[PDB]
Amino acid sequence: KLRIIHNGYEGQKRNQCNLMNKYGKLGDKFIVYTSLGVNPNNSSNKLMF
Amino acid sequence: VLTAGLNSQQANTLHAFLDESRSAALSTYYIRQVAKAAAAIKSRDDLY
Amino acid sequence: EEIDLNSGSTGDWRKTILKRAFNIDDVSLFRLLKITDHDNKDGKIKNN
Repeated sequence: KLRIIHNGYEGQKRNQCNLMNKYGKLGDKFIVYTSLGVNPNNSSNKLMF
Repeated sequence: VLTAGLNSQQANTLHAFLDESRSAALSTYYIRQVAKAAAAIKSRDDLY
Repeated sequence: EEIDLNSGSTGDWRKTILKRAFNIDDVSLFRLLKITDHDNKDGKIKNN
């Protein structure tokens, strides 16, 4: 019995991944971004989309 | 010239105050600029 | 390096070295030189 799961590594991957599942069906094609950073300027959050 | 005329105690407390105010300015400069954007360095503590 | 120990002069950082090293102001420093050499017409030191 083999299992293929699409969930992201806890952190950003899982968020991107959860977007992928919520807003698109399986077999769908789209762009994802490897490296996310907090900005040197304009940011006070320490948070990232 | 001002520093030269000092006994050892005022000297010790001098190098002390200097190093303290210096660490303050140097670190806040290294946070504001010259820090790699990758590491999230927004606070003194984060610099630590 | 010629060093200005004249009572009435501001000199190199070297004068300042002498000043911290001996804990003396410019005036007494000149007096000290005069005690070193009474024939020294100007406050110049061979630095040796």
